[PDB]
Amino acid sequence: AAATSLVYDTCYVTLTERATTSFQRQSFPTLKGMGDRAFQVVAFTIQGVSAAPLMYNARLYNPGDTDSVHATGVQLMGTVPRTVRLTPRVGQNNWFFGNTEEAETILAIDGLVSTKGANAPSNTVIVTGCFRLAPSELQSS
Amino acid sequence: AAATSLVYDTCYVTLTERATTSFQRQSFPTLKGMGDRAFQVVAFTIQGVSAAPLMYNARLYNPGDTDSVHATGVQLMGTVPRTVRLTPRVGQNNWFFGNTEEAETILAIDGLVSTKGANAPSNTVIVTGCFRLAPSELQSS
Amino acid sequence: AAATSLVYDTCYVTLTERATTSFQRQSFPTLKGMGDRAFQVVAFTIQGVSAAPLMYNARLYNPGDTDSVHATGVQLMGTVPRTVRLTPRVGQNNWFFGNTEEAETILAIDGLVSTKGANAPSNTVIVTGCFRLAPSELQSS
Amino acid sequence: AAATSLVYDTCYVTLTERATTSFQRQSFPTLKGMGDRAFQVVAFTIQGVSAAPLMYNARLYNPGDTDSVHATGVQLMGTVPRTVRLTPRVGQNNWFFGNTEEAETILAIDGLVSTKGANAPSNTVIVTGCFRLAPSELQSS
Amino acid sequence: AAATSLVYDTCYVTLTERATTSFQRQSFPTLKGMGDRAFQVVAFTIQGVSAAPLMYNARLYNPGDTDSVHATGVQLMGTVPRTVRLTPRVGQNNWFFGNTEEAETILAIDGLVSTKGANAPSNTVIVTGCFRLAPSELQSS
Amino acid sequence: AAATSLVYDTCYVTLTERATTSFQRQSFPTLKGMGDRAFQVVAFTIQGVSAAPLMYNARLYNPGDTDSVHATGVQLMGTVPRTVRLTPRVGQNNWFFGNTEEAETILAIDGLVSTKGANAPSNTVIVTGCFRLAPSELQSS
Amino acid sequence: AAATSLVYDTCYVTLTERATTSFQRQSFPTLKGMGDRAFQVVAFTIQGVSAAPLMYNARLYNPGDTDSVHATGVQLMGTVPRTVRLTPRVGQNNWFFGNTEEAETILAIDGLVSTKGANAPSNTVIVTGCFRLAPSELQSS
Amino acid sequence: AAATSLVYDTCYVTLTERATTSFQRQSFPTLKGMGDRAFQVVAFTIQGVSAAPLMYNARLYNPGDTDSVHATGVQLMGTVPRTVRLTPRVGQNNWFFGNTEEAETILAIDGLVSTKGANAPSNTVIVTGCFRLAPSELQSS
Repeated sequence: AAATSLVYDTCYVTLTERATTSFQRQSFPTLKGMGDRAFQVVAFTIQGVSAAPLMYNARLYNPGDTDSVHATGVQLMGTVPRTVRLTPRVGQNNWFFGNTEEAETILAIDGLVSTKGANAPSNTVIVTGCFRLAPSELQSS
Repeated sequence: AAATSLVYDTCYVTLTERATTSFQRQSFPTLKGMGDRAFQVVAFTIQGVSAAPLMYNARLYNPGDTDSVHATGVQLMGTVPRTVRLTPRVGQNNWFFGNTEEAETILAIDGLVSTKGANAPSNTVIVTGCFRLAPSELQSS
Repeated sequence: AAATSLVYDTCYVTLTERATTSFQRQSFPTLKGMGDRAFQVVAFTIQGVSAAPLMYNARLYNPGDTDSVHATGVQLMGTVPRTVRLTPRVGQNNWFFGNTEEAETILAIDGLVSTKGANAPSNTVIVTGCFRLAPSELQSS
Repeated sequence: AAATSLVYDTCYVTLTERATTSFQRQSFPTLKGMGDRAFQVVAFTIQGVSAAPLMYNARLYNPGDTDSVHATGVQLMGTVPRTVRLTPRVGQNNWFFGNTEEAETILAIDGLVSTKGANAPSNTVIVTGCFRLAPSELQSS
Repeated sequence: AAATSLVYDTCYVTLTERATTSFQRQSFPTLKGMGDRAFQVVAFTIQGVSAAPLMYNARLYNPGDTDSVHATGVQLMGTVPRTVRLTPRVGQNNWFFGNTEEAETILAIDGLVSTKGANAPSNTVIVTGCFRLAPSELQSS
Repeated sequence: AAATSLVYDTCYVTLTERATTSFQRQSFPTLKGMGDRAFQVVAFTIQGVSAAPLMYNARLYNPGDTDSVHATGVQLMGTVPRTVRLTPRVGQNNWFFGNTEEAETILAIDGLVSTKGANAPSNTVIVTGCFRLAPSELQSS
Repeated sequence: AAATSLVYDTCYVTLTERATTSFQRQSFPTLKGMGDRAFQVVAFTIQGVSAAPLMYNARLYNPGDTDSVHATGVQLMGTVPRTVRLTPRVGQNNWFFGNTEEAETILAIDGLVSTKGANAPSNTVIVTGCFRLAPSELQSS
Repeated sequence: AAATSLVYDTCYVTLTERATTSFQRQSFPTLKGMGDRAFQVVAFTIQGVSAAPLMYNARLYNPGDTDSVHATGVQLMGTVPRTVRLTPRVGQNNWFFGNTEEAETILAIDGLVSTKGANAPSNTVIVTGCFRLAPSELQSS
């Protein structure tokens, strides 16, 4: 098969009170490492855990798009860890090119708390990304 | 059968903020006791529990290896206890000899917290090891 | 059938930092009440709950034995209650006689915390015992 | 399973004219090594060989028993090696504790020759023991 | 089979008003005869007959036990003979050694009459014992 | 069943050049012990072993018989042990009474060597006897 | 699954008259890029083409091995392209670590011509490597 | 098939009282002959015979290992010849290279006698080795 190399990477972070957190090409070790490659993503590992009531939403972004077209949906947490997977279907699948941009926004998560202007309980969310990579350009003498 | 003696031992510990914790030959009562024997391990009992959001990864090490080749994978906790088993397959199975070294690193667990430079909530993880032992050299007059 | 009377009793307690807790003949209302009877135990109801990470082990003791021969095994807790049953099989079944001893140690639980010299979170464990009793000696005129 | 560690050890010796030979806790490397542990035995490997007519009997001893209750039975030898296995059934199974006694007699073999006061031909008998061990007491902080 | 010799013996006696009657090693011809042997019992033949209303209870005793753990149960009689068999199951089966004690109490029967301080009608009870014997130690030159 | 007690005993000895060896009531521990009992035998365990070429024949004797009527048959030995069983059928079964005779000849073995007037190589033969015993006369007040 | 990222890379080269050509960690774009990672290889794509009669042999090397233990076997070419795959089986599978060595020899190909000291016809061979990679160490705060 | 040449060789020797006997690359004609080749072994032919009681144990050694990880197990002999085969399974299979070392220890046998400091009866043991050989490096012009 003319099948290419496939990849899996994980990342972990803390949410915040009034902000969205961006996972860029550079947030994923393997992808960020090369700095000049074409990649695409198919599915996601998302595990969450909150010390106290807290919500999150992982908006996925398509290449060259002003705004996101897909929603993980608002989630809660609690002690027990909660896992949600987000997989795009044909058409929400366009290719990303982070070779020309030092900074690009793939996927990100806005946080959220019900009580107005109140700080988010200590919590940790870990998201793992499954990427498909186009062949490393073999150097052509 | 020329089958040898098999063994099971348990151990419990607390994680830390910026550190990896090593379980050496001496961390397991039965194994550590003899001080001069050849052993091998097949499977593991790993139970975890955190008072608040906390992560762990149990890297397994092969004999005479500079770096580990296998990953339990990043985990979360929460109140409820979480159990993960790590079993090596052929080739990740080499034999250990702690007879010549007072200190040897079998398996260990790095801890981890999402929030930069923040201390790990009180938590306890207990790992149980299933070891296979070569016959006690019968003294030969 | 020459079947005798069978009994069921429950008891609840708190663990401690550096200590084992003994459940004696007198810890069980029905058994302790008579003060002069022969009893035997077959199975156990053990429910646990910890406010924060904490471990326990219920060692079972056989009659006229210096040391215990069976292990419930190290356990964790968390909010959700955890239940473990310990049932002895032939040979771990010998009869107890608390008639001649004011104090006798049937079963007990050592507590345990991972962090060196740290106090146990508030927690409550309840153990229920299923006992078999020999006939009340009918008074013989 | 709450299954414990199981063990296998071998030992070899020469018989004598008017004497019984005792295999104590210390006769078995693994068992003798710890010096403070509870063990039990289930089955035995017994191979024999005599340069000339000679008999043996392996009496098995139960814990805290003045005299043995089971008999391998008188055996002969000859060149060809002869193997007999002795396995106790429920009730002949009590647990041994060699932790408090430096010297304890588990199993032993009296030798025997038909001709009055005549020395035993050169011969070697090897007995292998299959032991079940209770968990190494995990140190409890 | 390494099967040993098995034995059957019978004995007969009269009950009494305020007393228990003990059947010791010496109460059974075959067993009492040797005076230095290890025996065990499996089942019993117990036939009774009373000239007038009278009760009996055959308590069975285990080796090295302060008190009995099993009860034939209170019985009546009448003219017709009544037979009851008492067979111990695993655990109520321990071995007896009457070699070191001139007097040892195996099984016994307390008598009993309903009417306070009244004498027992003339009556005869016969109990037969089925014993298992360990091999006669073959003299070892 | 009105079934009586059955018994099993073993004995070992050395053969000789020009002689027959007699196993009398007193040669069997259990039987010899009582000194006043009626017994009968059904089958035999006969194991042999010779350091060098040697023959044996176990003639069985019936009660009150001048001469034996049955023949084990001439046997050889060699290193490997050889076992032969001799079981009498109806009519070769008469009962023995050693109560009135201090010395009585049950079964015996003549030895034998091919070379005229030459001594028998060192060798040991062990014969085990299976006896049926009539009830111990219960003492009759 | 705890399945890791897998990779595929291709490379092309010219053979020589009296020499072996080494493909090191740095010969494969993806692998060479990171410069500090653990990888393993399972199967190979090897296509060859010679302008005139020429032979090649791809010896595979195991980690920390003085000499190669496996042989693609001598091959010929001709115009038509010839493809051979080399896949190691358990035991020829050890892991490679090129993190500590700038230069390491994975696999290589010696060339070969039948005619003594004659130059190799112009020819091109392309080998593609299928590698398995251990997770990128997630940075642990 | 790219199948290589396989080999079979035999060797015979005498044991000793207090010593282990080493079979090195040079102990096997075919293997020793080349002096510069890579070989591996799969199974063994081991026949033994002792004039009098004697024991042996064939410990197998893996490449670049301080100590052996597998045990043939203690054996007896006697006149009749006894044969035991030792075959390593994946992981106990590493390759040997005796090309760089004049002397290397593959497999060896310690002898053994039950009676303290007593000499071993005359005896002969013959071991046959089944080896797998990597291709003879075809000279490459």
